[PDB]
Amino acid sequence: KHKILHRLLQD
Repeated sequence: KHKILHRLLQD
């Protein structure tokens, strides 16, 4: 889960 959050943090 936390799909959007992970992607934004990964960069």
